[PDB]
Amino acid sequence: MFSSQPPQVYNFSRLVFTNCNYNLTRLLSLFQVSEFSCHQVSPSALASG
Amino acid sequence: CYSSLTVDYFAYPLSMASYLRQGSTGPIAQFNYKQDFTNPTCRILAAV
Amino acid sequence: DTKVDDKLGRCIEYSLYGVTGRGVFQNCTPVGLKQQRFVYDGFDNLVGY
Amino acid sequence: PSNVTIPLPQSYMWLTQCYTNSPSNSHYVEAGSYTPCLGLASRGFNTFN
Amino acid sequence: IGKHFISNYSAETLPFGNGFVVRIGFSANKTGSLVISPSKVIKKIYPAFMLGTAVTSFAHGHAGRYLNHTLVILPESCGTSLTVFYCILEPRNGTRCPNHQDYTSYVIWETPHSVNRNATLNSFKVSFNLRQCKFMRTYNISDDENQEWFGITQNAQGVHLYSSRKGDLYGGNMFLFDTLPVYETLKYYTVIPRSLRSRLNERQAWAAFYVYSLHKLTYLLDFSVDGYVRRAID
Amino acid sequence: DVDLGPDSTRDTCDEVVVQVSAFQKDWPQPIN
Ligand SMILES: *[C@@H]1O[C@H](CO)[C@@H](O[C@@H]2O[C@H](CO)[C@@H](O[C@@H]3O[C@H](CO)[C@@H](O)[C@H](O)[C@@H]3O)[C@H](O)[C@H]2NC(C)=O)[C@H](O)[C@H]1NC(C)=O
Ligand SMILES: *[C@@H]1O[C@H](CO)[C@@H](O[C@@H]2O[C@H](CO)[C@@H](O[C@@H]3O[C@H](CO)[C@@H](O)[C@H](O)[C@@H]3O)[C@H](O)[C@H]2NC(C)=O)[C@H](O)[C@H]1NC(C)=O
Ligand SMILES: *[C@@H]1O[C@H](CO)[C@@H](O[C@@H]2O[C@H](CO)[C@@H](O)[C@H](O)[C@H]2NC(C)=O)[C@H](O)[C@H]1NC(C)=O
Ligand SMILES: *[C@@H]1O[C@H](CO)[C@@H](O[C@@H]2O[C@H](CO)[C@@H](O)[C@H](O)[C@H]2NC(C)=O)[C@H](O)[C@H]1NC(C)=O
Ligand SMILES: *[C@@H]1O[C@H](CO)[C@@H](O[C@@H]2O[C@H](CO)[C@@H](O)[C@H](O)[C@H]2NC(C)=O)[C@H](O)[C@H]1NC(C)=O
Ligand SMILES: CCCCC/C=C\C/C=C\CCCCCCCC(=O)O
Ligand SMILES: *[C@@H]1O[C@H](CO)[C@@H](O)[C@H](O)[C@H]1NC(C)=O
Ligand SMILES: *[C@@H]1O[C@H](CO)[C@@H](O)[C@H](O)[C@H]1NC(C)=O
Ligand SMILES: *[C@@H]1O[C@H](CO)[C@@H](O)[C@H](O)[C@H]1NC(C)=O
Ligand SMILES: *[C@@H]1O[C@H](CO)[C@@H](O)[C@H](O)[C@H]1NC(C)=O
Ligand SMILES: *[C@@H]1O[C@H](CO)[C@@H](O)[C@H](O)[C@H]1NC(C)=O
Repeated sequence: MFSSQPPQVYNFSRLVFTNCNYNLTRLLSLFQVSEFSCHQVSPSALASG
Repeated sequence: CYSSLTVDYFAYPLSMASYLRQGSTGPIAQFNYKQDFTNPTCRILAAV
Repeated sequence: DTKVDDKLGRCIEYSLYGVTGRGVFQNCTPVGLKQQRFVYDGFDNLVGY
Repeated sequence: PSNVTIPLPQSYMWLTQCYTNSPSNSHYVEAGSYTPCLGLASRGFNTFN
Repeated sequence: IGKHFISNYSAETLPFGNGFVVRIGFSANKTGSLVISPSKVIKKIYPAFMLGTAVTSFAHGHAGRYLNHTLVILPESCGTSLTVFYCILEPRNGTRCPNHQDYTSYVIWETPHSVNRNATLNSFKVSFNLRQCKFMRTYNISDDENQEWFGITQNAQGVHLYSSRKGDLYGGNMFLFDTLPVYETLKYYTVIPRSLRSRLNERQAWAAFYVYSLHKLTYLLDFSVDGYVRRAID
Repeated sequence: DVDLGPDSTRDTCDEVVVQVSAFQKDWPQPIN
């Protein structure tokens, strides 16, 4: 996600993660979030489970 | 009319409005202010 | 990491490789598949580990 | 916020139409899939194109 | 050693659909007649596949050309290793290569006579050029003569590969062993022709494999005490 | 992009016999 320039919306890139631990606070500290909309989940549950 | 009215007010930038919304996991909801939903409540963001 | 060799036979909370819940643990004879790590019933409940 | 976190692309581009022969025969993207006009949109959209 | 004896398995671009399952190694201990010489103890051979999203004809009207990034699955080390890679195939313009008039089919081959562990890939590179490869992965297969099952499905999380050797070596149950980062929807697959250039003293018979399409169905699976499925109902 | 080795130095692809009638043989294996 950080090595190269991001693609366009019609050419979206996909990352799938399995059997790993990721530093969510470090990921979120690099972005100024302006709007979010979750479905059948909450961001606190994503950070807690 | 209603029995009691409680107002919590603070200086807050409008660029971080998504951090005050329910369910958020940012620094504001984790270490600064978590909104209590026990009573009928409303959150207002405004400018002076 | 905490062990279960003390908390057998009573209601405890578990977090087994990300799977969370509460239940009662007891040493049993092995059934199911070892590699899948989880044994379920027909109602999608964890009955073995 | 920081331009060193992710390299900046040239511009934001997106598709407005994607059809065969006539606009009545439009091809719509599916949920979580790529557009049929991906190869055409790879050429980019700018002032001239 | 003479010319390769193959069928027209190329230029046959079957629809991928929901994926397919492959029955490998049936009748791997019986005796059957040679195809080139219509008899010996049959042995198990592994399929080689070629999956992509777009297909077209070759430079002179011959069908079976995969455009853009193509998922290629190849057995290696004489049925010991399996290599999967995701590249864009550029046809070559040799005397008998696909971008040339004298072209009928492409084939991969292994010379039985310290294993090189790269002969199949070299035989593939003889026919195609490999450019902009995203990933290459390798897997070990212990060589035996048991009947096996292999399958492929695609999903929003990528391409899933299922093998019986993971959990049920002596049964037919199929278990996932890798997930590939192929997110463009696969629409076509072809079975790559394979030949063995063994001498008359080293010739053998190879078991047929069967490819069955996969469909969204409800099944009634009977789970045994040890967790294996030995009985099902469609 | 992962490196997948040198390009083939050969200038001639191999010669193949495409016979289909020899391979038309049936040992039916339906899904049971
Ligand atoms: C999958 O592969 C096909 C090749 O068969 C790609 O189509 C080719 O895409 C290139 C790049 O967009 C095209 O080149 C362009 O040609 C125009 C003239 O038409 C020229 O003005 C541009 O400067 C550029 O050179 C090429 O024509 C085109 N060929 C065909 C037959 O469509 C396709 O883009 C690939 N798919 C993806 C998703 O990349
Ligand atoms: C073709 O013949 C070979 C002869 O070696 C067959 O391989 C053998 O298959 C049997 C069962 O089909 C295997 O027995 C199993 O052994 C394990 C312990 O390793 C045991 O726990 C199981 O309950 C079962 O008895 C045997 O190991 C295996 N031998 C070798 C060397 O692979 C092969 O299955 C035959 N293929 C056919 C009939 O399609
Ligand atoms: C996840 O990333 C954060 C950074 O956002 C890490 O926090 C750093 O921790 C080290 C040592 O604990 C400090 O010296 C840094 O000052 C911290 N950075 C910030 C921005 O506070 C954190 O260690 C990482 N790992 C975990 C497990 O949270
Ligand atoms: C979608 O975006 C990716 C990345 O932005 C593009 O991948 C690049 O493609 C060019 C040439 O096609 C290569 O030179 C780069 O090395 C690639 N970068 C990465 C990170 O993969 C891709 O081409 C785009 N696809 C379309 C259809 O536009
Ligand atoms: C078999 O061939 C492959 C390429 O087709 C080799 O893989 C690459 O080899 C080059 C040359 O050493 C390396 O620079 C690359 O890093 C290799 N890519 C990989 C491993 O993904 C492979 O090494 C060859 N096998 C042997 C035993 O040499
Ligand atoms: C910045 C988003 C991308 C970060 C990297 C990608 C994925 C991380 C996955 C899950 C975390 C979801 C957090 C939801 C953010 C909205 C809440 C807020 O923070 O107000
Ligand atoms: C659990 O049971 C198994 C089999 O009965 C036995 O081998 C093992 O020692 C037991 N462990 C404990 C902690 O009781
Ligand atoms: C980011 O922007 C600053 C603003 O002046 C500039 O100095 C710096 O070179 C930029 N970095 C990159 C990588 O473009
Ligand atoms: C391959 O051969 C079979 C046998 O006749 C034939 O039915 C089929 O059409 C051939 N495939 C192509 C692409 O011609
Ligand atoms: C043959 O192909 C190569 C690379 O694919 C190219 O450099 C060369 O010009 C081609 N020759 C002809 C005669 O087309
Ligand atoms: C098995 O895999 C290992 C790497 O895990 C590799 O070094 C080896 O060549 C493979 N094959 C055999 C026969 O060990």
